[PDB]
Amino acid sequence: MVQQLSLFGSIGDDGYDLLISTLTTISGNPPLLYNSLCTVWKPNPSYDVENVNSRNQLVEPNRIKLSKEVPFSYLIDETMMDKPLNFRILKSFTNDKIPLNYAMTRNILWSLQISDIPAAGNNRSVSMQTIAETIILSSAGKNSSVSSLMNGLGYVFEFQYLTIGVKFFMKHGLILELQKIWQIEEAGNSQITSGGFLLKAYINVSRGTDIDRINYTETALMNLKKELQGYIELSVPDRQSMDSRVAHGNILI
Amino acid sequence: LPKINDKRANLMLVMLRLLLVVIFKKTLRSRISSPHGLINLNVDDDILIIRPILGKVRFANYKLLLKKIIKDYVLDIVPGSSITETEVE
Amino acid sequence: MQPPYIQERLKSLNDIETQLCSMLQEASQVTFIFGELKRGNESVKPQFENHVKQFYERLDKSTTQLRKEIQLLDENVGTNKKALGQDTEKMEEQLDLLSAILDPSKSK
Amino acid sequence: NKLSSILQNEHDYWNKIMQSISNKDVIFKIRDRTSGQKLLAIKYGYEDS
Amino acid sequence: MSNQALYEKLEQTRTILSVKLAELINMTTIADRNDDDEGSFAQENSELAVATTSVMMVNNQTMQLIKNVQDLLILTRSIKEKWLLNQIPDEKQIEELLDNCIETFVAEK
Repeated sequence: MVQQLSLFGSIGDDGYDLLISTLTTISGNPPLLYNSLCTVWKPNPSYDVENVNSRNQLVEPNRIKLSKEVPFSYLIDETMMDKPLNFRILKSFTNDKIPLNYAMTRNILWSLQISDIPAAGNNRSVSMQTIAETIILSSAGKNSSVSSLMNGLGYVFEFQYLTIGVKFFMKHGLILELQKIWQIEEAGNSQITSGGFLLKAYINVSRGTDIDRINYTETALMNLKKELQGYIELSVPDRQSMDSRVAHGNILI
Repeated sequence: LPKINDKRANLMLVMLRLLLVVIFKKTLRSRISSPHGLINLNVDDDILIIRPILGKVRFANYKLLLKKIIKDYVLDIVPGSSITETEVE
Repeated sequence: MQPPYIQERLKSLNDIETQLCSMLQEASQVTFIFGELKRGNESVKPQFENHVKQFYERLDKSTTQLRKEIQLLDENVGTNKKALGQDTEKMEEQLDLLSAILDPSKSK
Repeated sequence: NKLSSILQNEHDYWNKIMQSISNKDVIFKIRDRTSGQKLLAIKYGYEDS
Repeated sequence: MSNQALYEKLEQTRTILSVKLAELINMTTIADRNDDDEGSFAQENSELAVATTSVMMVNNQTMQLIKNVQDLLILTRSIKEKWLLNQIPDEKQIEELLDNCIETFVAEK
């Protein structure tokens, strides 16, 4: 469980290369390639959860995220082994098509994660969100599989998507991510972040009670934002967009 | 006048510089690997400069001493003993 | 050494201030000639037109070229890093020295 | 005349500076502690290595 | 920023042109003009203050020309400084090399 303090933004791919150089001028570090695959699961509507205390609202149903890393050998087509595995490959990832299709992901079926809507009030300068996390290491039995496990808990699959981007590690534990997101269905693959990169700068705090640390984290994030003034505008997203409860449906992408 | 061990001292200096460079590379790799990890070098673990050279020299000395001991107590006493020397990675 | 683009940029700038110096010098000669023109000898009258014309054409195109340079500044935007490899190159040279130490036939 | 003589003197020093300086290197301007003016400085340490 | 420098050089050039025309007309009609017609407007009322106004013109044109030229030169150097500063930009053989080095040291130690 962490308090994640975050700021968001977006950029057009035209400046992409330039942006990268500037980051290396500041951090002093080179970018590192990465990828991931997230699957979202929701409580089964076939089961009537009368246990939701309607007269008191002790709790509301929520959605579970399962993440995993996928090797690049599934994301590189027959035209791309010649180039080395570095960040420049992202320049060729502008098409809505991608080597990883629905059948391979179905064949695949980790990190389990749950979150809450950010803190209310208009006196917050950065998006503060609470995250509860655990890890699944292995399994066994006659039906050892992620799908069977989540159906045993009482959850069913809803959708999935694939993230590819680069990471920058700066001082004080600040992490800056440049991402491209591909939604995947049997109908096909569609790039929601079409013609651009999604930028997200964030820090993690282990204990929410410590307030000196939280103040330091906010100071670092606002200093970073004030450093990038004039190039990219980093902003607090909409509090109602980062809500992932089942009752109301929307997805920040 | 060129002495016998001048090349020895030059080699010592060269490997000391190489070990310092290796230390720097290890530091940079650890820094890039993860942001949270505070980069505070441990004298017992990270700093390895004189340890390899001193270990090699003293290991050679002990190898010679045990060779002499085995020769005196086994080779000189029990004829026909066959000795094979190996290194294990 | 610097990349060539900066080299011709600095050459153009140097040409700019040399042209400015030439403009100042020509101002000096035109001020000189006007004195004797006011004195009353008409022999150097034809030279006056040439001096004035060259002075004005030196004043104009210099500013024009400087304007072009400042314009180049407009589109040139968007177009310790060495440390990231610095240790590496140091590493390389050190081993090279060892090679020179390792081979006694090359120490001459 | 005075302006031309002085001015060509600083072009002489200017050309000396331009053709004496080589280049990758971390170069910036700093304010001297004693003088207080702006001077060119180069970072050559292993701090970032 | 750069647009401000553009504008500043603009008044720099127009001021050069205007002061040039002013000193030209002043020195050309420095010979005082007497015309009986009322249309002409040239007055020399107090004798020596005429020379005072003349040296006034001299000092003004000198100071303004020198200042403008020096400002332009400083501007050019500033541009060049901005140009310079702001524009942000086998293993196996080593294995036998170190093996020979270490065995040589062991033999020589």
